[PDB]
This record gives sequence, structure tokens and C-alpha cells, in this order.
Amino acid sequence: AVYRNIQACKELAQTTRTAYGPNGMNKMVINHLEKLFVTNDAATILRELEVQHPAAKMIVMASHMQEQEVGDGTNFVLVFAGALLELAEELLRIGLSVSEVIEGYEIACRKAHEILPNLVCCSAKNLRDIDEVSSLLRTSIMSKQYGNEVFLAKLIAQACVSIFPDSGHFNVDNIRVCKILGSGISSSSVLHGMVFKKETEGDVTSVKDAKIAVYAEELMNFSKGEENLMDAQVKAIADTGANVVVTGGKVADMALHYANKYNIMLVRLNSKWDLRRLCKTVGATALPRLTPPVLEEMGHCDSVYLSEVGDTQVVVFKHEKEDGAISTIVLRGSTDNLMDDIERAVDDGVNTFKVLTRDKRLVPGGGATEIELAKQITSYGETCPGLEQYAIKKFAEAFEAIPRALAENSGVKANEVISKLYAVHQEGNKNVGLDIEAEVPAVKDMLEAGILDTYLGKYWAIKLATNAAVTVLRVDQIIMAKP
Amino acid sequence: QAALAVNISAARGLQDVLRTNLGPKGTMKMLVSGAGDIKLTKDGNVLLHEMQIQHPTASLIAKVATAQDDITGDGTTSNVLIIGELLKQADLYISEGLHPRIITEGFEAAKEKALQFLEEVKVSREMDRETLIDVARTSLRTKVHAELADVLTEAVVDSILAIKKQDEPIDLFMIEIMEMKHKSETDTSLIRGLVLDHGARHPDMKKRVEDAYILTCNVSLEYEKTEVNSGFFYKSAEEREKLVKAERKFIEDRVKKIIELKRKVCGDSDKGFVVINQKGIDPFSLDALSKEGIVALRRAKRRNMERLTLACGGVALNSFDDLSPDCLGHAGLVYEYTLGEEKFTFIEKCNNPRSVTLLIKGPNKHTLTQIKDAVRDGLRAVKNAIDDGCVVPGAGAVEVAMAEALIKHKPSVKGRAQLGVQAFADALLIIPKVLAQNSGFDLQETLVKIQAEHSESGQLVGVDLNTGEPMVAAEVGVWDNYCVKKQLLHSCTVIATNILLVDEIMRAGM
Amino acid sequence: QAALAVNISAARGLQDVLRTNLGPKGTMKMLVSGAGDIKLTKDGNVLLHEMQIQHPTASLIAKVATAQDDITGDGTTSNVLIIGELLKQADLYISEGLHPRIITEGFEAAKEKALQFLEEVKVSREMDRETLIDVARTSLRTKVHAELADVLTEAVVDSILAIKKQDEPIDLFMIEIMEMKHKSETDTSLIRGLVLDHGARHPDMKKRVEDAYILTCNVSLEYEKTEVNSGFFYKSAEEREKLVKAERKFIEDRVKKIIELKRKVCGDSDKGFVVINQKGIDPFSLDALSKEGIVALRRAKRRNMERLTLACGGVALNSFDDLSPDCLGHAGLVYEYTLGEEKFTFIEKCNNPRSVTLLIKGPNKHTLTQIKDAVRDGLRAVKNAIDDGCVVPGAGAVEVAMAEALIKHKPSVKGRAQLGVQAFADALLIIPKVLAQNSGFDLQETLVKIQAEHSESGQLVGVDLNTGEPMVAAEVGVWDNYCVKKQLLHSCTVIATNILLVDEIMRAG
Ligand SMILES: Nc1ncnc2c1ncn2[C@@H]1O[C@H](COP(=O)(O)OP(=O)(O)O)[C@@H](O)[C@H]1O
Ligand SMILES: Nc1ncnc2c1ncn2[C@@H]1O[C@H](COP(=O)(O)OP(=O)(O)O)[C@@H](O)[C@H]1O
Ligand SMILES: Nc1ncnc2c1ncn2[C@@H]1O[C@H](COP(=O)(O)OP(=O)(O)O)[C@@H](O)[C@H]1O
Repeated sequence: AVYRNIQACKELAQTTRTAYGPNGMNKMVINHLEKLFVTNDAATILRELEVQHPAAKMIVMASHMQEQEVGDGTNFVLVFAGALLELAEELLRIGLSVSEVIEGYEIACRKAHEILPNLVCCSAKNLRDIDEVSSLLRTSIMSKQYGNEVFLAKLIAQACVSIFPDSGHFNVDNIRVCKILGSGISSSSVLHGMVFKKETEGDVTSVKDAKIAVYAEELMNFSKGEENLMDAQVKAIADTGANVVVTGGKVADMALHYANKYNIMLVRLNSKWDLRRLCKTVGATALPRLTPPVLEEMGHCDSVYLSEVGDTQVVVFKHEKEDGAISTIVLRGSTDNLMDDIERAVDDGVNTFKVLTRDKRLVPGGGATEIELAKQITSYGETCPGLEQYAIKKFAEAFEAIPRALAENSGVKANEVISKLYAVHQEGNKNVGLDIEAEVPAVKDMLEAGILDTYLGKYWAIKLATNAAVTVLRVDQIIMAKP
Repeated sequence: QAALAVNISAARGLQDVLRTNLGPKGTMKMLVSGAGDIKLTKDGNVLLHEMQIQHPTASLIAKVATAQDDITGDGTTSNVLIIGELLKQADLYISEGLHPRIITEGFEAAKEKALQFLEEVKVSREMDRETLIDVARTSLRTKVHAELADVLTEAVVDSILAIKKQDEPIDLFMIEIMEMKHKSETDTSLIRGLVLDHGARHPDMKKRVEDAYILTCNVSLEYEKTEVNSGFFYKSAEEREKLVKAERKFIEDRVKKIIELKRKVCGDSDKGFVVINQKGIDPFSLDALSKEGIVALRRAKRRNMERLTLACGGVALNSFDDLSPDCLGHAGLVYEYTLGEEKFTFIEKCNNPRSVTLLIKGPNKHTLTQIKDAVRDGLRAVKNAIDDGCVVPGAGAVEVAMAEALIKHKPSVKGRAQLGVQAFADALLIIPKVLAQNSGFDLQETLVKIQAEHSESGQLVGVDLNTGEPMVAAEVGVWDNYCVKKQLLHSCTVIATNILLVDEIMRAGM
Repeated sequence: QAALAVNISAARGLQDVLRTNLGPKGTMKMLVSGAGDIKLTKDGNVLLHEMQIQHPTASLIAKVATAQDDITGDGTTSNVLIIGELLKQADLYISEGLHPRIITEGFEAAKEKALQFLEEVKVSREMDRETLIDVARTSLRTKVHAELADVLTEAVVDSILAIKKQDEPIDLFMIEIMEMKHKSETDTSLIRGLVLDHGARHPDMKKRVEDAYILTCNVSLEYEKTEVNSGFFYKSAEEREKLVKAERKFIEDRVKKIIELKRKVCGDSDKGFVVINQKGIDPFSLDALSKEGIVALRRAKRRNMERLTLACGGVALNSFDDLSPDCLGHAGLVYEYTLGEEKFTFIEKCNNPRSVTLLIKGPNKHTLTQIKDAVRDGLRAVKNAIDDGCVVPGAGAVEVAMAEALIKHKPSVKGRAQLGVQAFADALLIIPKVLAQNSGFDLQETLVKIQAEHSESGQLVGVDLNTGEPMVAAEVGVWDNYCVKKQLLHSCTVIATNILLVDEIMRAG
């Protein structure tokens, strides 16, 4: 019952085999909440595509580890692992054992970790400039949202440069993205602090308060008593001194009058996820009752005011006296489906440089370093005696499936690409990757184009991918139990 | 006779199942729980005690590993393989017309000859650090990916030596197991003291204290009920909060003596104090003790308070009215390590805590629970090596040397009993045959190789899992416990007796 | 591997069929021809050569026993028993993953080791009356119903001893086997002379002749064609009678030519004359020769004329015009034997016949055919005993001693072939397991006692069928031939080598 596990993981790769690269195909994602989505992100497929075959889940948990400590290489987990087991079936057809093949991959993983630093050609300059971040973030824009290589390269760079001076404090949790209905990507902008699209309900312009609190005769008597009840609540807020009150629910017409009576800025936020962002930044939590005057659950902010950017009244929550490391990228888009696809490409770019906060090392992509890595591992496999030759030799051919995906997804023949990728590297022309062109099957230097991946990303992508192929091959039979 | 053939063919299938997961070259098996949890493991006891089997007969064999795990904790994989091959060989003799009872007496005679031969192979050498390293490597290899072999070998061995001295009887309760995420699998290490789950929640607590005194208590310092014969005599809601302070007055005064106990017991600088109260503490009470630099913990488990008495020495106090410095413990570098998810307190650097904690680190739960199985399986093998100083060479060296003895053994009980000895000898030889397939070598080449080795002195050869050559298991560092092999000769024969003694099968309401 | 499992279980079923007819205490098998013929026998050659089996794989094993019976003449039942057990034990290792090629190498080593073991235990005892009776007891006991043992034992022994002198090799054509009905089964004895089917039938013949000169002839004494340039031409029935007067001159004148030779060669009293002409004879020639004390026989077989030349010594004649005294023979007592219905000629007490007659007697047809094969199977067992000066002990005593030599034997060629020797050891021990069941005793308890028998000497131990204890086959008079076991181990290894090496079974038309 071993091949049934290989056929299970083989099918999971063929779905994301086409979503790889910039010319990859989109996916008709039907959400469980009676919603329709269209994208080409491989990470979102598995979240919705419920693969119940537990043999393939080991590859998914490896892809989930590709989200921790790194934010790229998800296709590497599914493609490289899926190609490893496809060729592993060719070995067992001859009559090889499972342990010798596992041990051969355990050795090849150590040989691959030593060749990758040799192929590190260039890296970042560590200047904290906008041209440095935008020029290198072109790799994150690839295969997540094509065509916006110019727009998002500078937009993402503007939010990270504000935090790079805070050495060792750059995080993806500090960059919260917002999206507003608009014409297109041209109306996008970048702002500091937390910016929310909802306008200010009150007529208060600016306030530097730190206290931010997030939340027939008888017929006319109780109707006016409610007006005294609401006034007593804003008076309770005035007793606390909170000039900025963030409302999670609905606001009465009389509350707008009392909010301006005591000079209290009143802001409404219907989105719960936007309210959760305030819990982790200023310290103010959302209380369920009608405005509890709890001075302990109020946050701390140096300045709060209303702004208008792109013809949209938006409230600003920045920190002038403190250091400040929060940035908000406000994108504009007419279609909510495609507008969210851009939101994911932004998170992919923020996390790419979050790993570059460590030792900055980059490797060219596009089939350049993967064949150079497969060319050197094959050299160790030819001279290394013993029965490990069949596993190490095929471990190099597993690296070939990735440029084969870049070839087929680009409409280019897969065999002609690898034949030319091996000829240029036989002559020593390193850093030569496949040129993205539907008509030109030729190749060129990717370093001259400005395509550079993360050295620290390929490490964990090759390790988690090979360890998953070991975990799936060690299990030769799946047996059900009833607790 | 056809009714007996069912139990034979029933365990034959269970033999083909648990034969591929023996040794490090063997395969793993998955446990599909159906609720959302997946487990990976090699130990046969885990594949049967928690698993439910299709056939009814094989379900009885599952209880053998349940009783076997309580004695030794290992070897359950090889127990079913000996049982599967015994009844496989016995079927060839019953097919000719022999009764099963005659074959059982043959095994009863082979048990003594095989058990008596065990006295010669075992070695009474002194167990030391270099000897147990050979033992831990033999067990943990079958539970990891050939990478955590040297990592966990040094942890399990040092955990045992640090909790047993002067021929003291050892116990497994002294070793606590902990798991943590957001780390790599090769970062497994040991802890001098005990890692606590719930820490302190206040910014004014000392992140790490080089030296602090411990105080064991079970008094809740939160807003508690009334202790004396009184009540809530009030007239409005504002007066209700006034008597809340009265129910807190008995609580607030008890915390003021804690500061007095700290000031009297080393109230000078370069000192510290750490409270280990199991019950909750109010944020106001923590605010009073945090000013003095007292790192007070709350919401701990009952198991840690019992271990805290052994590690720290502070005696549990039930009331602060009887607060005395006699029940004060002591700890070394008391700190709280910051991880990616939560914070956990450490009380390491104790002189003799009589309890260690093997801190396991892994990214996934199925990987974290797999190593948890390797710890308890690797620890008991070393527990059986020290409590029983006699150990034997693995690699099937005991089974092959025993099998060679049974062929050269005359009938000392009965005449036809020799046939069962011929079958019991061919059963023990399945261990080198099983490991030959998991290694990928020829099943027959491995057998005659280790069998062709003869000399005029002690010569116990074994299987080379990597090459297949006949290799000495004693020199390369492979050793097994005396009680493990002892139970195989008693479990496999007693169980195989009960299966062959079944004549007919009747449905009692099924 | 599946191509072997169909062939493996095909022999296992064939093992359970023929195991119940090994030895005397075993059962018999019936042969239903469908036309009306029914037969009973234990010899495996008849259960496989004349019988039709459903499986083609088992049909190939039938041709092995057919050729085995042509060489040694016995032991074909145990040949298939070892074959069925060789593949049974080979399947135990094939399930573990051993290729059949290495197992054949193990049988090749044990076959040569066991063949060397026969050279050590074989006994070159002198051939005489007392020793051959012990051998013929082994061959005929398994072909009868435990009553014709002592009866037929003396027959086959003295039959071969009569035709063996001057170091001449043995020939089976020197024995004329005849059958007689209307008598009991225990009356089977030996006839020194030759028995003829048809004899003289006339009242004027002598009942017995103490001494007579036998004249060999081949001349036709019935109505024949014209011997001169003429033919049969007539016009009526009366004219046809005149041609009888002419044609009979060629027959009647030849009767007197025998009378002229009678008065010439010993025409006095105390003498006799016997004509053994192969052709038919007219009654006028019988009456003419019967009065002269001349016994005229007719309707003899072609082979009987060949033996008749040896009995008396008279050379075969083809014409009475070429008659001479040189072709006259001589014999002793010549008489006629009387059965319930028919009568036969007996010319016993010959001078130098060099050809004996084993006269079989039985009341039924199906029972006479059972003894028909036991004679050919009994004569050939002792034939190999004298031609092969060495013999081996019976009672399955070779198998239990062979198991001791092969277990105490390591291959000097490779290691993995040692297991093929282990299988060949348990395959040879099936014979004491089979006979223990045919005797009605426990299968394994009989094997323990014969295997446990050991001593500091050369000890031959076998199987006792009457009690079940260890029996020394040399002390009880239980012996076999040396060529039987030699052909057994030489044959059974070749067939197991040819079948186990079959990788696939393709349907070729
Ligand atoms: N235009 C391009 N030129 C060269 N390589 C590309 C291009 N577009 C995508 N790639 C390759 O595709 C790989 C996957 O990119 P990305 O989508 O950011 O990660 P993931 O596939 O894990 O989401 C990168 O390693 C990169 O080398
Ligand atoms: N490479 C090896 N060399 C020698 N012996 C081995 C090897 N691998 C496994 N064994 C033997 O297999 C036996 C059982 O191991 P394991 O499966 O871990 O325990 P259990 O069978 O009780 O679950 C051990 O006693 C050990 O001697
Ligand atoms: N009464 C007996 N007890 C023990 N062994 C016997 C007995 N009769 C025959 N045998 C053995 O059985 C074998 C086969 O004998 P036989 O019947 O003559 O050949 P087959 O069985 O092939 O017809 C012989 O080798 C002989 O040693």
C-alpha cells in the first residue's frame, strides 16, 4: 500500500504545478461561505482544497512551516516534494528498499546545503533605501500579481523603510494593509501609523489624547429619558477624559451631538478585524457593554486626527513622541476579488525582507541556481560509491521539475529549456535562468534583469521539502483506528 | 482442525504487518484517528493497544503487548513475529496428522534449554557512561530519522545518572516530559529543575534572579469569601464594595507578612524571593509583592507543587497566619525564558533536586509525540540496564546462539517433544531474516553468514544492517537487557500454547 | 511466483493420493476404464501410466514414473512422494524470498553427498537361495493380500536361479509366463518345461510319454493350395471332390513321411515321438499319427516355437521333403495336464532348455492381472539384486541414516545452498511417515524411535510395520537393490530441478 500514497501526493502537486511562476494559471476557488474567488496563489488553494488523504497532509504541514520563519517558497514545498516521490516509484520498480532511498536523501540534503552558499552571487546593499527595496522586491511580485511590478515595488518599500532604522524590530505584524473601493491600482498610497478608511463620525479635527476607548404623555417621557441616558454615558466618558472613542457598533443621532458637546472625537469601525488591530497596537480592547468608563482598558497614542488622502476621509493614529514603527498601505481597487489578490502580494513582499533582516544573502532564480545545484549534486552522486547513487542522482532530477513547471506554464517546451540550461552551465555561465517569453525558448542572465531570490528561503524550502518526502516514505501503510 | 487453521492464518497476517517496522531500516505506520489527529510511530505496542483490528483472533494478540509493556516496555514488535512464525512452522507438522498438544510440550522443553542458554550469553560487566551510550543508540534509532540519534542519546543517559546513586532503586516518575513548539527537532536538551506552565503577569517582575528563596503555599490571595460568622449587611450597591474590602482585608493583611518574611530572610540587596502559590493571586496582591522584586507565580498544577517540595524543599503551608521561615525552600538561577508563544519559568541550578525534566522541542505535534514515545522507550531500556546489570548482545546474537543450541539438543523430557524444539529453533531465526528485508539485502545470505561463524571460544556474531556482513554486536556497541529477552521466551511460548490449544470455535451470541 | 504455486499444490494433492498404497499394509486404488474393465493395484506406474489425470502439471510427473519403472522396476510410489515433499519444503523458503535457483544447488550437493552415503552402508552379501528370498519378500509383499507371500516367493527366487550360470547376465525373455483359469490363486508354481496352449485331441493318443524325440516342423497339414503347376477347376460339387483327392496328396503323403522317420529313429518299444508343428493338422493326420504312438500338436505361438527349439534341440523344419534325422530332438516326461474345462501340453524334464516357465493360476480375470504385474515386478527386483552385487537395507532404513549424514554436512561451495540440503533431509523422511500411516500407527511417533536409535557402531535401523519399534532390516530379512536408491536420488533431483525453474506458464495451444 505504498504506491497509493505516492499517487496521492502526485495529484496534489499537479494542481499547484500550473500555479507556479509568473505565467501560471489561475484557480476557481469556491469558498465554503458561499463565495467565489479567483487567484493563482498556491497557499490559498490548500486552505480551501480540503485534501483528506492523510499521506499528502505531511506535505501540507511542511508548507505550513514554510509560512513560519519565511514567507516564500510555497510552490517549492509542493513541487520539489511531489517530484521526489514521482521518481521514487521508478526506484522501487527496480526492487530497491525504502531505507536506502531515505538515507540517500538524508545525505543529499547535506550536500545541497553546502552548494547553495557557493551560488550566492549578489545580495542586498544594506542601505535602507527605497530603490534598494523596490529593486529587490520584484521577486515577491512575481507569480502573485503580474503587471504591477512598477506600482507595488515602491509602495511596499515605503512602509518598510520607516522601520529598518529600528534595527531588529521589523515585523510583518507592524504593517497592516487596508483596501478601499476605487478605480484601480494607480490610486494606491502609503501612510504611517494606523489608517482606517471609515471617516470620523464627530466633527472633531485633531486631539492628542492618549485615552482611546474602543467599544402619549408617558411615551414622550421615556423617549426623552433615553436622551438623558445617552448623555450620562458621554458624561461618564468625559469623567474619564477619553477624547477618542472608537465605536464597534451603531451610533445614535443624539450621540453625535453629545460627542461634540464634551469635545470627544467619535469614530465608527464596523469591521471586527480592524478593531482587533487596535488591541495589539495601543492596548485598547473592545468592550461589549454600552461604553464602560474603564480607564484600564484604554490605550495610549501620542496623536489622533482626521486625514483625507485619495478623496477619502481617513482617521490617523500615529506616534510622534514615541519611536513609531507602524505603517499602513492603503490600496485602491474596483473589483474586491482582484483587490484582495494584491493584498496577498503585499504580505508576500513584507515577509521577504523580514527574513533579510538577518544576514543578507540572495540567489538568482528562474532555473539558474536549481540546475547549478543539480549539476553539483550529480557530481557527488557519480563518484560516491555504494547503493546511495540511485537516490542522490534522482534527488538532482527532482530539482529539474521546478524549471519544467516554469517552462510548461509559460507555454514553452520543458525538454528544450533544460537542454539549454545545462549547456550554459556546462560552459560555466552561472546565474543563467529561463527568459519569460511565450515565443522565445532561449535563456539569459537573470542577475542582469534584477531577479534574486532569498538564500535563507531556499534553505528551509529544500529542508522541509526533503524531510516531508522522508516522512511520507517512512509510512508504507496507513491503518485506521477507532478511539 | 479447520477451526485451528483460522487462528493460524489470523496471526500470520499480523506477522506480515508488524515485520516491516522492526529496526531503524524498518518502516513506520500511521494512526488515522478520524477526529483530526495523525500519529506516526514504530513501536508495536502503540500499533495495537490504541488500534482496533479487523479480525477477532488478532485482537487477543493485541492484549499481549499490553501486558508485555508493563514488564519491559519494548520488544513487542519481535514478540508477534516469533508467535507468527511458531504457528506457521507448527502448521506443517499438524498438516501431517500430529496433535497440537505434543508440539506445545516441545516448546515447554525448548523454553528451559533456551532460558538456560541465556545465562551464558549475558555479560555482567560494570555499567558506565560508555556502556549506556551503546544502549541508547540501539533503541532510539528505531524512533528517529537517523539525525536525532546522537542528540537524544546524550539526554536520556544523563537523565538516568543524575537521579540514581549509591545503588538506589530508580523510578520513572522522577523524569518529567515537556514539549515546546517554534523550534527545530535537533534542539532537544535537559533541564536541571522543573519547567512550570503558568508564570507571572506583571512588568515589574524580575526576568531572571540569580538566587531566590522559595515558599510553598496553597492560599488563594484573590477576593475570597468570609471566614468568620458574619455577612453582607448593606443598604445599597456602594456599601457592597465596602464589605468587599472586608473580605479582602483578611487577604490583604496576609500579603503584608510575606514582605516582612522577605525583609527578615535576606532583606539585603543581591537577594531575591520567588513565590510558588498554586492558587490564583489578585493583580493588586501581585502589585504589592512586585515592588519588592518578588516574582510570584500562580495557576500551577498539583503535580508541580509535589515536585517543587523535592526540588526546592519548601514545605506546603495552608494559612498565612502560621507563616514561619522554616518552610522556606531555595532555588538557583530562577528565570522565565521567552519563547514565540508563551513564557515558562525555570528553577534550574539546584544542588540535588531529585527530579529532572527532558525538554523536547519539535515543530509539529506528530513529531513531538513521536519523540515522546522514543523517550519513554529509551529511558526504560536504560532503566532495565542498571536495575539489571546483566545485558546481552543484540543483532539477533541471542536468538542465533540459542537456535544453534536447540538443534544440538537431545530430548530430555519426551520423545516426540523434539519436533517442537525443531520448530521453536526455526522461529527465533526470523529476527535476522526480518532485518535482512528492512535493510534490503538477501534474506538467506544474512542467515548462513552469521551461522557459518564457529570457533573454539565465545563467538556471538550479528547482522550488519548497513552491509549485511556477519558483525559482532558486542564490540560495535549493541546491547539488550536481560529481562527483555527473558520475557520473549515466556510470552511467545505461553501465548503460542494458548492458540494451538484451541480445537473449535463457537459463537457465543455473535 | 504464482507459476510455482499452481505446480506446488498440484503435487501436494498428488502426494495425498498415492501415499495410501505404499507398502503391504496400505490400501489399493481402483481403475475404472468405462468399457467394463476394472483393475486393482498398488504399483504407482499403473496408477500413472494407464490412468488419466486432470491436471497437465501432474501429467508430467506420470512420465517420470513410467521411465523409472523401465530402469529399476520398483520404487515409483516413493519417487513421487519425495517430489511432492521437495516442493512443499521449497515453498516454505520461497515465501521468505529465496529464488529457486539456489535451492536446486542445495539439492545438487545433497544428492552427491547422499549418493556417497550409499557406498558406505551398502552390503555386498553373497547371492544365494536364503538371501534372495529375503529380497523377493520385499517386492511381492506389497503386490498381494498378505497370503501369496511365501507361495510366490519361492517361485521368483528359483526361477532366476535356474537361468543364471557361467556368469551369464540376466535376460527377462528366458521366462515364459503363462496363465490358467478354473483354479485357485495359491496354486501358482514353477514349470520346468514349456506349456503349450493347444495340444493333441484324439482318443488314440497316449496320456503321458516318459521319453519322446520331439520333431520340429512348420509344414501345413490342412487344405492348402496346389503345389504343382495346376489349379482348382470343377463343374459341380461331385467334381470338386475329385480335386480334394488331388490336393490332399500334398497333405496325406506327408503324414507317412513322419511314420518312416519314426521306425527309423528309435522305432522300438519304450520310446515315443512328439510333433510340434506350428500349422494346423487334419483329423485324418491325427488319427494316422495317434495310432503310431506319435503325438501331434498344433496351434502354437511364434515365441513358443523359438523356445521349443531350445527345449528338445531339434531344428525348425519347413518341409517334410527336406526331413532328416539331424533335426530331431529329445525330452523327458511329455504328458497332458487337465483343468476343469481345457487341457494343456506339458513337456517338463528337458535336457538343456535354458528357458523356464512360471505358470500362474488364479480363478478370476481381474485378480490374475494383479499377479501378472507382481510377477514382472518381482522378477525384476531380484534381477537387479544379482546383477548388482551390492544391496542396501530396506524398511526405509536408508532414509533415516541418510538424514544423519546430510544434517552433519556443510556445503563447500556456498552458504545459501545449505538450506536446500535441509529441505532434502525432511523430504527423504516422508517414507517412514507414509508407512507409519499405512500401518495405522502414529506418523511422528514411529519417526522418533527410528531416528533416536544410535550407538557406537554401524547401526542399521528401520521401521517395524507390525509393532512400530525400531527394526534392524538386516536381522529380519528386509533388503532392496543398490540401483533402486541410486536411481531414486539421481532421478528425483532432476525433476525437482526442471519444475522449480519454471518461471511462467504460457498457454501454448
Ligand atoms: N519573471 C520571473 N523570472 C524568473 N523567475 C521567476 C519569475 N517569476 C517567478 N519566478 C520564480 O518562481 C519562484 C516562486 O515565486 P513566488 O510565487 O514568489 O513563491 P511561491 O511560488 O512559493 O509563491 C521564485 O523562486 C522565482 O525564481
Ligand atoms: N541495527 C540494529 N542492530 C542490532 N540490533 C537491532 C538493530 N535494529 C533493531 N535491532 C533489534 O531489534 C530489537 C527491537 O527493537 P525495537 O523495535 O526498538 O523494540 P521493540 O521491538 O520492543 O518495539 C532490539 O532489541 C534490537 O536489538
Ligand atoms: N512392511 C514394511 N515395513 C517397512 N517398510 C516397507 C515394508 N514393505 C515395504 N517397505 C519399504 O517400502 C519401499 C517400497 O516398496 P515397494 O512397495 O516394493 O515399492 P513401491 O512402493 O514403489 O511399489 C521399499 O523401499 C521398502 O523398503
